[PDB]
Amino acid sequence: DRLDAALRFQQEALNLRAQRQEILAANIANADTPGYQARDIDFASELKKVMVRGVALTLTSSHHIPAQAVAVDLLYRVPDQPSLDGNTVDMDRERTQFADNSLKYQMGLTVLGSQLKGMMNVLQG
Amino acid sequence: AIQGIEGVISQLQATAMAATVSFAGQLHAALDRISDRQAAARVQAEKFTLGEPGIALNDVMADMQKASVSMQMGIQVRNKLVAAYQEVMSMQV
Amino acid sequence: TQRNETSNYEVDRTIRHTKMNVGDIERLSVAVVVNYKTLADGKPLPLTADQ
Amino acid sequence: DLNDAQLKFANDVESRIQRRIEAILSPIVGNGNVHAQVTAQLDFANKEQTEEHYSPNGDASKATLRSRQLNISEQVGAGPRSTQRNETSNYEVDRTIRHTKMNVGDIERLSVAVVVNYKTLADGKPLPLTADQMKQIEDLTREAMGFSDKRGDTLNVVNSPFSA
Amino acid sequence: DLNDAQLKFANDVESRIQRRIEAILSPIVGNGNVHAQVTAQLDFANKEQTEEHYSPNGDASKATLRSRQLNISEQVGAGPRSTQRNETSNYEVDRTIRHTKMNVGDIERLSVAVVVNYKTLADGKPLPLTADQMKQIEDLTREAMGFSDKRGDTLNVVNSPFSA
Amino acid sequence: DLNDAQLKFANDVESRIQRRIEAILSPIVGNGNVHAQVTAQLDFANKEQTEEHYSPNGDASKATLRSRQLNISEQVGAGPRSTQRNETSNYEVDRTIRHTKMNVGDIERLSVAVVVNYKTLADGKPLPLTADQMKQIEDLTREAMGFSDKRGDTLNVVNSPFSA
Amino acid sequence: DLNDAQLKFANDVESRIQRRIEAILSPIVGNGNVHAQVTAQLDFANKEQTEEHYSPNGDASKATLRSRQLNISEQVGAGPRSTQRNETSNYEVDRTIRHTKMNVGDIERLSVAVVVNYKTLADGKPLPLTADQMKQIEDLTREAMGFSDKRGDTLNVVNSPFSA
Repeated sequence: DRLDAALRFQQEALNLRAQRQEILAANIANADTPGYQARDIDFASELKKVMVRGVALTLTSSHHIPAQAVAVDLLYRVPDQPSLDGNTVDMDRERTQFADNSLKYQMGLTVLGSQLKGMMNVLQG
Repeated sequence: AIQGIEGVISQLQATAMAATVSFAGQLHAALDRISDRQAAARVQAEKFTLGEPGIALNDVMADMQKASVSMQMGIQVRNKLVAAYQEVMSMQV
Repeated sequence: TQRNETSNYEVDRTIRHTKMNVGDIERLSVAVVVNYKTLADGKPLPLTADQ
Repeated sequence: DLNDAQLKFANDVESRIQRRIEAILSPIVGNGNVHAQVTAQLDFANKEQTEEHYSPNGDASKATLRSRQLNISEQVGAGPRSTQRNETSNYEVDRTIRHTKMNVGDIERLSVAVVVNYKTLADGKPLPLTADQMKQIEDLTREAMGFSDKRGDTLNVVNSPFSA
Repeated sequence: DLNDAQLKFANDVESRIQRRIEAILSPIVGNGNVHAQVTAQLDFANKEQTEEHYSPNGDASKATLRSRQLNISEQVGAGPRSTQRNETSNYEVDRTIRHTKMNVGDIERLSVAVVVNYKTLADGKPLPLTADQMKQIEDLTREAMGFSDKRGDTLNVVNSPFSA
Repeated sequence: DLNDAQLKFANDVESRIQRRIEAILSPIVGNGNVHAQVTAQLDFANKEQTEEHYSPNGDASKATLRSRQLNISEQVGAGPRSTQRNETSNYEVDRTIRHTKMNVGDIERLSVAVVVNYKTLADGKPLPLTADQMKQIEDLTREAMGFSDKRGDTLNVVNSPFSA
Repeated sequence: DLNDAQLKFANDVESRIQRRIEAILSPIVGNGNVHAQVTAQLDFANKEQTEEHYSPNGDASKATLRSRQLNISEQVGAGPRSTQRNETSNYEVDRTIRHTKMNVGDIERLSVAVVVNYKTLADGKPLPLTADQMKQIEDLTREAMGFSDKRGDTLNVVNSPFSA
């Protein structure tokens, strides 16, 4: 299992960037719904906690439903200015974070692709 | 069956007591690992195509690339082993 | 309210393998006949219900 | 072939039970004043059995655990209360595997017929026995035959004068 | 073949129990004034058993731990309180594996029939025994036969005059 | 085969217990004025057992630690208080593995029957013994037989005149 | 086979304990005026045990450390105070591994029966002994037998006139 371990960090960071991008897009979509509080994830803390760290039913038989077995602390963004509809989404910060997150997702893709390219180039002979 | 639980009682009774490497076995294990990785990647891609919610595209592509890398490593090891065998079996004794 | 419960169990198991013997008895019917009782005189006196 | 061996096995068992009954029935009733015959339903079927038993662990007091994750959340705003408890438990259970190979030739059901004689005194009158003596004979025969109720054993002892 | 060996084993066990009973019953009742016969239900079934036992660890006082993560959060604003406790515990448990191979030829149920004689004095009258002496004989026979209630042993001792 | 060896083993054990009882019962009661017989329920089942014991570490005073991470945060604004404690602890526990192979041929339950004679004085009258002497005989027999209550040993000593 | 060797081992141990008792009981009570017999419950079960012990390190005074990271932050604005302490500690603990192989043939429980004679003076009257002398005999026998309470040893010494 060394190929999984070597590529684990960048793949997990890429997945976290995709999740945070989904959250930021949800923030942008709800930009006008009253009473909405802007949310986000601390990337570094979540990444380290994922790297450091359900119960499916036992299909002993060969003829039964496999069934199902079925975690990021959402931190509230501190509001910049008060609004009467109680919407804490400041669009400038959200757009800056959206551009930053998209850029870092592309960088993670570039780094992971370079690692895979080097590993496949080593084996090519 | 009855045979199976006799075998399992035998296993426990040897565990209580306790408390030859073969190349064919290693090759079988490596092939099984490659097949398992490929099957997992294929299953995840199939589930993602079917609109399953808890699967992301980046994970699917990364798993497919890892399976491809593993299978390429297997192919290269097979090539080296075949070259060694054909060199050894071509002797004049 | 929402309750999601998943349980995996271990069950008792008993496998019995039986090979019936060849030559066992299925149904037995028996016919018995007894004689009368001839006393010293010689009269064939029949038996009694208790006997 | 094998059937004859099984039949001889049954005959020897029946003869030995008969002799054991006769041995105790002789001193009190007298030599020849007692006759018994035994028939035995035997077990010549090869059986193999494996039994698995799990001790119940539904009670938290006898439950053995290896890993337990208990996430508890209470966001009080009953008002806008929000309780959430996610509990995951992995248990280790007691296990008992028993493998049994039953013996071939065991006894399934034993029925025994015993007949006793009358009592001829010095005069020669065949005086029948008494109820207490009959009960004693029944108890002795039950002891000798290994009488049991799980097997389904039947015993019949009757008193009658023997023929010449 | 094997059945005959098992039967001879049973016969030897029964004969030795009989002799042990006779040995103690002889000095007090007298030579020949006591007769006993023994039948034995034996165990010729090969059994193998493996037992696993886990000590319960549901009580925090006897629970052995290897790693424990306890995240506690209390954001007081009951008002807008927010309590959150995430607890993960990995335990190490006591374990006892017992492997048992039962002996072939053990005794399952022993029933013994004993008969004693009367007492003929110097005159010659067959005087029967007393209740205390009968109880003593019963106790001695129970001791000799290895009487037990878990097995299901039955004992019957009766008093009757022996025949000529 | 093996059953006969086990039976001879039992016979030798019983005979030696009998002789040990007789040896102490002889000097006071007299030669021949005491008879004892022993039966032994033995253990011919091969058992193997492995025991694992973990010392509890739930108390912080006896808990042994290798690594401990304690993150504590208190953002006081009870007001808008915010307490957060993340504790991770890795423990090292005491461990005791015991491997036991029980001996084949151990004694499970011993029952012993002892009978003593009466006392014939110079006149010849068979005077029975006394309660104190009977208690002394019982204690001596208990000592000789290795009487124990965990095994389930039973002892019966009765006094009766020996027959001619 | 092995059972006979174990039995002979037990017989030799019992005989030597008997002789040791007799040796001290002879000079004061007299030759032949004392008889003792010993029975020994022995240990023929092979046991192997490995013990691991960790010294507790919960107290900061006896805790041995290799690396320690203590991040402390206090942003005072109780007002808008903000305290944060992140502590990580790696410990080194005392360790003691003991491997024990118990001897085969050890004594588990020893019970000894001793009987002494009376005292016949020049006249010939069998005068019994006194309480002090009996206590002395009990103490001497306890010393000779290696009496211990952990084993569960039982000793019984009674005084009675020897038979002719």
